[PDB]
Amino acid sequence: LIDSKGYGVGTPMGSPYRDKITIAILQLQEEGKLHMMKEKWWRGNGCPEEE
Amino acid sequence: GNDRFEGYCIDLLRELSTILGFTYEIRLVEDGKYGAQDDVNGQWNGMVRELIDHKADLAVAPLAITYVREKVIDFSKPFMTLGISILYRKPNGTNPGVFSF
Amino acid sequence: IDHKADLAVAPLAITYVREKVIDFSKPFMTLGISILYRKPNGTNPGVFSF
Ligand SMILES: CCCCCCCC/C=C\CCCCCCCC(=O)O[C@@H](COC(=O)CCCCCCCCCCCCCCC)COP(=O)([O-])OCC[N+](C)(C)C
Ligand SMILES: O=S1(=O)NCN(C2CC2)c2ccc(F)cc21
Repeated sequence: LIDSKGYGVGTPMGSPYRDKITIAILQLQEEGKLHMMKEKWWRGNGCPEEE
Repeated sequence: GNDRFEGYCIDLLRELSTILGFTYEIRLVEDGKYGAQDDVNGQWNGMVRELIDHKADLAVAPLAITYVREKVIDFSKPFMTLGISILYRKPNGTNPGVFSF
Repeated sequence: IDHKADLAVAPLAITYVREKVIDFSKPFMTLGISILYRKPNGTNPGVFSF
């Protein structure tokens, strides 16, 4: 990694939905749903060829 | 309708509406960009100006948190950890190593 | 909470139950829970191993 930054759900400046998603993304993360959804879509044909 | 979409970012968006409560309507940006400040007019590009000019409410998308974007829009906290890295072809050749005994 | 000191510059992770009470900023490090266990021994392959 050259740097490190992350994916933010954008809101306009002053949205009350900012904190309601900030708490919500932490709620999917502490439960484990953000790891379920990543390992369902970033899964696939794992490269056999190397072995 | 809003049924033809799938992926990580659309499976996530139904999870946010389940906890918070709303019925989202997905609308693609027609500019096809994400956002960049031009050096000639001081204006913007796709997902960023859709939130600046209030033609949107959220931007649930691969929209990375940079310094110059959060000075105009407000992000949430990250839902995925990336970093810039280099893609290149896997080397398909073998080293000679002609002795090897 | 009871406004005794402004900032909290310390290893104070962003968790669900803390976010509903205090307001963090965005991260400056990235964590992850993992296991700290001992490395195993050495075998010391002797000179008379044949
Ligand atoms: C052990 C079981 C067998 C034992 C048998 C003997 C073993 C011990 C004997 C000799 C040891 C030889 C190894 C040298 C040291 C190894 C590393 C090295 O530098 O070698 C170099 C090669 O060097 C050679 O080419 C080796 C040639 C061996 C000829 C000896 C035959 C004896 C017959 C005599 C008849 C006289 C009798 C008549 C007189 C009365 C390394 O190669 P490189 O070029 O540096 O790099 C690799 C090239 N590459 C980059 C393309 C990949
Ligand atoms: O762009 S951020 O909000 N702030 C910077 N960082 C950490 C410094 C690496 C990170 C690290 C992981 C992220 F998901 C987001 C960010």
